[PDB]
Amino acid sequence: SSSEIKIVRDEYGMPHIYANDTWHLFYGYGYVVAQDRLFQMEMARRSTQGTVAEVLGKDFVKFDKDIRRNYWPDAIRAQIAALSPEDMSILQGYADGMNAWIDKVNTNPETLLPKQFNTFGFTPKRWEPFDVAMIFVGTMANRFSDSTSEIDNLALLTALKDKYGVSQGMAVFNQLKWLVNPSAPTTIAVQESNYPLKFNQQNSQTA
Amino acid sequence: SNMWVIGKSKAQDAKAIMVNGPQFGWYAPAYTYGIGLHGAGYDVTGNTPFAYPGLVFGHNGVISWGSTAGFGDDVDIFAERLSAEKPGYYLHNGKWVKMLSREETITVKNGQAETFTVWRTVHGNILQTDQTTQTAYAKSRAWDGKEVASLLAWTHQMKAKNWQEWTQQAAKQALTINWYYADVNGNIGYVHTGAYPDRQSGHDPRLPVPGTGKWDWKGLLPFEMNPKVYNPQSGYIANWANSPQKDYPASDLFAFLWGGADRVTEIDRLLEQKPRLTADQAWDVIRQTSRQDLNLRLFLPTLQAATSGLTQSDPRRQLVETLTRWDGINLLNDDGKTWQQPGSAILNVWLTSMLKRTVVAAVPMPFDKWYSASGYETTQDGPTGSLNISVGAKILYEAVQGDKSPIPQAVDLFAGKPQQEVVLAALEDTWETLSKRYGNNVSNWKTPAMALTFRANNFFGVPQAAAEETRHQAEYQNRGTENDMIVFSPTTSDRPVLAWDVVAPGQSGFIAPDGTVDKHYEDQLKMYENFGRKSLWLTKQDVEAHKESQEVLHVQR
Ligand SMILES: [Ca+2]
Repeated sequence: SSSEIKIVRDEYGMPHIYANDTWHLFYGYGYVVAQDRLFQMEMARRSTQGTVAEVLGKDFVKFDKDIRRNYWPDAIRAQIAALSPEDMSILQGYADGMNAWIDKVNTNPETLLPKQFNTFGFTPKRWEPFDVAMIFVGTMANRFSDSTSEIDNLALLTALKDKYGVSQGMAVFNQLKWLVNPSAPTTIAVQESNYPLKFNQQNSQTA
Repeated sequence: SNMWVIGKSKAQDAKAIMVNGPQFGWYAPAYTYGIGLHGAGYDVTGNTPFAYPGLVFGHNGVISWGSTAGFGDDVDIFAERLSAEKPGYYLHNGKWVKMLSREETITVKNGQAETFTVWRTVHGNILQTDQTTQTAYAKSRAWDGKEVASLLAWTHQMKAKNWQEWTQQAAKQALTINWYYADVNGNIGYVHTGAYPDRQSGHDPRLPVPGTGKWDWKGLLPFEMNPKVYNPQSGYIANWANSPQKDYPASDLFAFLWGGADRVTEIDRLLEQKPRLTADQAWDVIRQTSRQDLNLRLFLPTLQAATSGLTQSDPRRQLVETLTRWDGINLLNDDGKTWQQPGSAILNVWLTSMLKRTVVAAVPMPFDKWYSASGYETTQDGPTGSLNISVGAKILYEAVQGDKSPIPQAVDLFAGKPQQEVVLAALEDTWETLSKRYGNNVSNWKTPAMALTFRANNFFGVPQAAAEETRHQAEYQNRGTENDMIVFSPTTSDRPVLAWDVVAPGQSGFIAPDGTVDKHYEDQLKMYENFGRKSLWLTKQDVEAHKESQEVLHVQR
């Protein structure tokens, strides 16, 4: 009963997991994911860790380098090691559930191996907590929450000061890339609140 | 990515309605994964990108949640001082400090492996180095060290039963993400979550800071500073990647701005049209915003003022009359290829001409190309994500607002000419361009419609399916990759919650070795195209009543 996991799929195939502790719940989630989306997940793993060229060849080398250059994997592993047992059970259970299905796939590939592994010429390997963490970390953090263009911005500012002079060039930068614009529509109305901080807008860090 | 949360004072026949349209592009198999979790303190249903442990889109029968990207400025670049005398060191707080480094080998199918080194300082990994000026740039993320905490905050928030419980987990989510709340009592809420740096005085966050120590961040701002609202007096919360709050600064990306021209206004117009919205009206905001030309509202007044004294036979006036008669909603002709009205093509040609004559001409090359796009750029497979108002168009909108704009026009983008002259010249270009292609009878112009593609390559450009699994839809729709709606305390049901979503092409990406696709490989594609939706089940009885199959596993850790 502590060992029991019930999986129910609805009429669109959506799975519902029933279990009695954290590890077992996330194990059922990992299991259904490996049934439904194993190739997609494997390629997301490779995308998030920069191991695509291993299977797809030379056209993905620069890609892989760029992914590895943008994170510090040992730091992610240190955050995992600091987790409480309860938190670790989410990641561990998920990995363990995917592996239960991957092991079934690799034992009877003639009927269970997604066709794309045969097309692309490789077979799936097991997962660990770090890999599950990196699906999130490599999508939501390292790509989606990682946006800056400050080096390009400085090159535009330098070009604007060369064209217009130091003062007008800074002011034209403030016209093209304003720090804040009070007419911007805001999700929170001004009657509710406003942000209390005011920022330097003339590159005073190098003044 | 968009979201509209309608609270008790704005909802019809319900206490709250949440409608989310996260925009990640379109892929085969689906970007998100449908999942319900029941036990160990959880009782949830919804869908989530890449099957993360935490559901980004879903509800637990008490509260519901969703997200849109935040685009706050949580990343700064530090310019590290190097020395040719001490390779691998940088100057920090008066001392030469050793960089951390690691070696990586890229193994290559049918090729030779390549080894390279990644370098890191107290401010983050090195992006690039200039040997000539002995400077290395390090990228500093306010969320560095909190990535795993952010994943777990997104999981534990699924158990919250009230605003205070849910904001306790929002305070632990460190990435720049807008989070949204609604509940059975009709409360609604919003938090622009994440870690943001407490910067030294004088630090302009759009440009790099020295890495020698005096410009280091003081620490992180407290959660009290994150923009947030609970039960706003407007009765709703709307977002389409627009600013959270007055005086809050955007991402430092040059192509990203929060200004007077913002596509979220299209959602506000629909939410304010009628006093209250039913769930069906709230869902129909997806279809209308999906088809809405975003530039017509911005520029039609400028085009009408410029052409007001022209004769009836002037083609520059006739192009504007054609736009004035239009509401900017695009619809396909029966051919499934062309749009019923030619207004988006007229706007694209005119705006492209206007930007070339104004913002592009004021900016030095090669930076001028950052400001030339009209926003109607795409491909035969159609847009790779949402459509927006371009950065050049947002800067042109401030120029054409004259003294209504709060932005000093340090350079006159019209170069001393009357704005009407330049507007009319771009209209003459537009008539020449379009009449040579389509002829002089505007009423028969059948301009190309944009289409939509579920790509077999993921957003990284990496195959996640074979090329023949790419799926096509005739109508491009500027909407969520998935859409989900949660309705609390409906008066038309006794259930405390009702919820729906759409996960296209389908739940399953499985194809057996012999080529046989799974029964759920493509069963949500037509529902996506037609603005349909399926029910999200939560209770044991509703799940059982709609069961197709079940498995029982017996496992020991
Ligand atoms: Ca910045």
